[PDB]
Amino acid sequence: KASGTLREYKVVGRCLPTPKCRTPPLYRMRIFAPNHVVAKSRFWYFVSQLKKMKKSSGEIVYCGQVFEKSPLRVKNFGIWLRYDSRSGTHNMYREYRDLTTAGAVTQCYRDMGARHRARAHSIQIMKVEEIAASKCRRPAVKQFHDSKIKFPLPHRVLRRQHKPRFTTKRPNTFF
Amino acid sequence: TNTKGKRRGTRYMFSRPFRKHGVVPLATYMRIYKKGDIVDIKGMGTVQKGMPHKCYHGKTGRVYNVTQHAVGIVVNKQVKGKILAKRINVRIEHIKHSKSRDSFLKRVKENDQKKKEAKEKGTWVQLKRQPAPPREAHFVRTNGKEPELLEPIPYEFMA
Amino acid sequence: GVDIRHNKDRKVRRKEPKSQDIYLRLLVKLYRFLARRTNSTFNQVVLKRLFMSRTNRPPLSLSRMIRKMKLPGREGKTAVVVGTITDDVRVQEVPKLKVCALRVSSRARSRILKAGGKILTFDQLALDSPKGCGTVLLSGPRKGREVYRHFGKAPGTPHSHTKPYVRSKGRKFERARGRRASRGYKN
Amino acid sequence: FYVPAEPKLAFVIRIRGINGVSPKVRKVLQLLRLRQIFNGTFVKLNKASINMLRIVEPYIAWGYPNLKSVNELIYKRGYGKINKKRIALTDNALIARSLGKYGIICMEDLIHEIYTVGKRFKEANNFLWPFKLSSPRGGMKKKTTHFVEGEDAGNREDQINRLIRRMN
Amino acid sequence: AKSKNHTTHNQSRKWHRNGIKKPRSQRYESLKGVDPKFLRNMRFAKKHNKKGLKKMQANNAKAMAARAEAIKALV
RNA sequence: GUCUACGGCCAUACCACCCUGAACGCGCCCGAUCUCGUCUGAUCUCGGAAGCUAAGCAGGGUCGGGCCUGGUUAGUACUUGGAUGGGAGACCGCCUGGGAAUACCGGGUGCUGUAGGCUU
RNA sequence: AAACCUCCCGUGGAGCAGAAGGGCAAAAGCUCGCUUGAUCUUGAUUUUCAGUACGAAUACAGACCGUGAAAGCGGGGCCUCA
RNA sequence: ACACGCAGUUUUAUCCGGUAAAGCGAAUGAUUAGAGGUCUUGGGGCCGAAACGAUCUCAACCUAUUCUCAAACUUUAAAUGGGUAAGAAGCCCGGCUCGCUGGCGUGAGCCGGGCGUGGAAUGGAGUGCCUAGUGGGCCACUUUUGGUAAGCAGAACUGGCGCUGCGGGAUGAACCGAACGCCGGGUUAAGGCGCCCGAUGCCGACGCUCAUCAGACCCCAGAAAAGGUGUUGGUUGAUAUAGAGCCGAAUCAACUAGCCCUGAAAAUGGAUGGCGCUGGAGCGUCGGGCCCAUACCCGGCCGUCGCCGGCAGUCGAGAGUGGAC
Ligand SMILES: [Mg+2]
Ligand SMILES: [Mg+2]
Ligand SMILES: [Mg+2]
Ligand SMILES: [Mg+2]
Repeated sequence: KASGTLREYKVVGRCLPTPKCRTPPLYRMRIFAPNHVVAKSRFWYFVSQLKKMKKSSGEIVYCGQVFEKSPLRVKNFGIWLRYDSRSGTHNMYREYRDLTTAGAVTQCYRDMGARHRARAHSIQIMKVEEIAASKCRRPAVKQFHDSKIKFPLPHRVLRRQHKPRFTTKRPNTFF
Repeated sequence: TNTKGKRRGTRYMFSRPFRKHGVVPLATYMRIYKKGDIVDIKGMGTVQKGMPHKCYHGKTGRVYNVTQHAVGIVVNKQVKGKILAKRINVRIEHIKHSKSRDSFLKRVKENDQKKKEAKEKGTWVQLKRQPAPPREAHFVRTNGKEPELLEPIPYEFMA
Repeated sequence: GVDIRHNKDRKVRRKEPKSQDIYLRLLVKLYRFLARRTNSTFNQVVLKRLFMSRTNRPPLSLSRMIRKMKLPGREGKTAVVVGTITDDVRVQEVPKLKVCALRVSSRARSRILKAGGKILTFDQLALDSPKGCGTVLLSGPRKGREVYRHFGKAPGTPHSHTKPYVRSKGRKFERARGRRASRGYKN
Repeated sequence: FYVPAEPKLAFVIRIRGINGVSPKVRKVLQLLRLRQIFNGTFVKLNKASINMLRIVEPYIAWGYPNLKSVNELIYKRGYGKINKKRIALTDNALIARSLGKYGIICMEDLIHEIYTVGKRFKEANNFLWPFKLSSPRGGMKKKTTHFVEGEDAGNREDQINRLIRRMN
Repeated sequence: AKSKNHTTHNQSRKWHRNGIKKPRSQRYESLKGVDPKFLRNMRFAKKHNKKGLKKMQANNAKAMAARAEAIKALV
């Protein structure tokens, strides 16, 4: 599985009806996937991992993207992880600060890949929950919980190094 | 290299199944096999006479000759370049009727019935078989109860 | 890159006769025009048989032609042969027939004309019946040559009746070990 | 919930070459009239066809075409098989001469039979020569792996339209 | 100077090159390999088929007349 | 409802113990001149109907064993096809499809053909 | 502890000449009674196979038989080599 | 304007197996340890002249358990795979023949009559003669035998090199892509975009890493066990205003996973391809844009193959008439 700018999809599915069980129950899951085609595959993978259901023996009842309810508010997201290392698997809890839940999940994937060299296929997303300012364990998120937060830009290394390449003036880093 | 023994490698092929040894049931002895009957061969270790070769075990052929207690079956056999239609003599105990042709015969009779019938009606009926079509879009009614969430289970070492 | 086998792309069938004689070429040109223009398939068959080699058009005996014309229904029809009509000496009564052939033996020609029949060439057939209407197309026995007695399942094989290539038949040239049950085995 | 119908029409594109192909895979490919790379065809979806497409998943990229996709494929790159010869569909006379006995007399009838698969889908589809599509403009993602894991092979149910636009 | 003993590596391609053929089934297969008594009885039955042919001819004529009468009655 | 004679599928039919058998029937049982065979009429064979369900036999019961059939085990083990996936390797994960078997926990404990009886 | 006799349990855990595998319980094992189908003769088929031989084997058929009340079985060894 | 037959395919039915797995509380064999057994008998022993009288012990066994196994074990038992059937050579009637078999009957063979798209998708098929060269092979994914291992020896399936050029892997048998007539334009695959060298000369995104042996892409050209408060995340567990004499706010311990470091020594001077690179030109996850192979698309030309191809000179485009009288 690859990763891009992930979107949250709600997928509802059930096993195909049979004369023994006329009305099978409906199951839903939260799947973060680049598109719906891979969202269905991830839903089937997780359902087969949990229930005795396969794609051939079941069907997808509803698949739809879940829009962010408050895209304009900054929120703290807690994500519970289940990934595989070179050694055995481990359980993790990570906190991220983003405007959207899908953005938080993308940040979680990027951070896991950067810090533990874990690919997307090895990572299972268990639960993503928005959290208030309190109940945050990671000081990195907590240090931004300040109404009177101040910080300058000390070392602004200039870009456009190849905009006109030869100049008589050396650049400036203090602004 | 391996030996050229006739019964080499037949330790389990020519062996009675579990708790099914002893006297051969007499139903197999009193079944008739007309000419042109499709028959699949399965060897039986209880009877040593009329024993088919190991290469014909599980093969299906057609009966062309009949004797007092054996029949002649033409069975296709592939030998490294081609399929040879060769005839062998097999005793009755290693012979049973094949049920592959009876479904076709039943469908033929049903098609003949559907041809004689609905002919004076004027409406042509679908006689040819078709593969599984699309699943005939329908409605799913979740009366009251919402779909149940299925979160992944956190890992724990059990061993 | 397309995966197509080219081993069976060129068809081997003849397009023109291999003979260089000019009368056969003239007949070939006439029947090429007739076959490519007229919808009749008789002209197509005649063209294909004109393209054939000597062994592919074996001679037709007089007795066989008479017997074929003896069948009911095909009365008063013109015999069409792309081979050679050969006289048959072990038959006495020859009826009157209309025959078309590339070659007719002198004995056969004399016997046919004596009985009151007619002998025509293919250029005369085109004038008389351009579409080949009311004609019976016949050919000689293709397997009549002695080569086919040596063809098929090899000799010295069980259930085989193929004549072997022997310098001379005799008592002590063959029929020994390999053919005698007393000498080793037989097939 | 309203469950939409399983699509009855699919468009299959061969997305890899002819080197080192398994005998079963190549047999399925040549039964699908897909011998050259980047060739497209319409496949009627049923159990047998679904299994056949499953056999050759790494070698093909298929999906569910739209009305515009079949329109452009039949119009721009539509060639009919007449006398075992690839003849461009520049006139309705060829389509009539071929499929008049089935009620197909114009390109609209061909589009209707392909997009809405009917009784005469087999003859109409076999009449169409397999499409000679160009290389995908803008590049591919990964030829050697499945579409689910970021590649191009496999089923791309709705995304096949983008591939058709970039290849037709 | 030891050499390779046995293999079946390239054989499948050679087998499938010239279109491996199912044996050509032909109508009216031969009667070789059948018990002599049954063959003798069949030969005797076919030997005397010509006997009593007029009975078959009369029965066929009667059946044809009945079929023609039934066709006329239907029409 | 059930039995006898000949069977079909060959434990849902077997094994251990206990209880019940009205009628016909099946047997126990009474003897060895004739038929027959033994060291012994013990077995077999023959000749019978004084007693009996004691036994066989039939039905039922065992929180019975076994057997047959399900759930769990488990979408686990395993496995077709794929990757310029991870790992030094040993091996492992993922994509596309198929999919087990113990322990453990439930249900059941012969149907049936032909011919002839009894309950009339 | 092993001599012979009696009763019970006993799915074969013994035996079937041999090496091993398969198979076999009123047998294919043990004991008896009779016999020499371990006889004469055409073909067809199976194993290795090139689908050629040899050996081995499989269904038949035509005569002489053996055995049993009979149904049947037997033209060598229960089968896989000798 | 008009299709029989065949397939390294699938589907629907119907048969075959004993490998993976699993089991040995089920058979055979191996095998660990506790409870109840003078079941059985026997050795050392202790309380006893002795005593199956008390106490254990070691022997092979049993009664219910328990730990671990089997290429030459197995109750079960796959995935993959191997045969058949999916109709005209098929069905439904009527009648004859039989030195076969039979109570009547069978069974087979002969004649007459009536009923046609038999699952999906793709192919034009069938058949007969001559016939050269070959009969040293090798490599790779997967399964697998011997061997410590081998660029070792030997098997199964498939694909390649051999016999084959082209783009990429600096270099090159077998790797990745893709297979070849001579060209123009466009677009791609696998790979790349600091310079060599075509293209990121993006105002690329998020993190990690300092090496006085840094690192830099399948085959592949190199490293292990064990350690580090170097640094970055996670898991678990306690105590801290009832204060971990004074200061004062968060603190500690055990595991675990990334980068880096120690472990880490060979001989001509030396190789991520080199230069070089540390707000990377390194590592992990990722966006567009761009670079071009003999591959793909369009067009020109050459040749081969097929057209039941056309022209001995005529009406003519779903042809489904024309012309006397
Ligand atoms: Mg390749
Ligand atoms: Mg005899
Ligand atoms: Mg195993
Ligand atoms: Mg060479």
